[PDB]
Amino acid sequence: MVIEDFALNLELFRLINNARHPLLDVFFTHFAYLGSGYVLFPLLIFLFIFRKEKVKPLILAIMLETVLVISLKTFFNQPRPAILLEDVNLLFPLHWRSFPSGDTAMAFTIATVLSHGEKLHIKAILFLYAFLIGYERIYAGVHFPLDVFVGALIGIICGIISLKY
Repeated sequence: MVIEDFALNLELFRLINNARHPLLDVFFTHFAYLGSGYVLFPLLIFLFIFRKEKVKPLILAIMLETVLVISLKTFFNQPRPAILLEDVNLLFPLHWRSFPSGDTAMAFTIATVLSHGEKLHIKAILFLYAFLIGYERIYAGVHFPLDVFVGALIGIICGIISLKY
């Protein structure tokens, strides 16, 4: 069962993965680090200093999304675009566990928990960051639009669930 092989998913991927430029390649390569788990420890330390009330919600939300993301990654074991499709523009050598996008889920988890109760321009900054991570995964050729949409969905839900608890 390959859930990534429907017309809307493949046509959307081609539109993003083919609209390229060397400056986009550099920007998204530099930007990808902000969607990895390597920002979590630096971020949590700064939260502990300036926004300690957000530390516990973010930790619980990241735990929720991480468990949910690795579970779906293991059960579905979907191929990434470099395996399913031909002539994929690849920025990172990733091939498997496509569904869903963990970087997108974490980024939307960060944006959901940290936007709560904050000024409007802070919400726009965080959710533009989350959007660019999701766009970066498709531009890098390592994810399908289905992976980043569900990943974003997981991140938003787990962030909201954590804020309520």
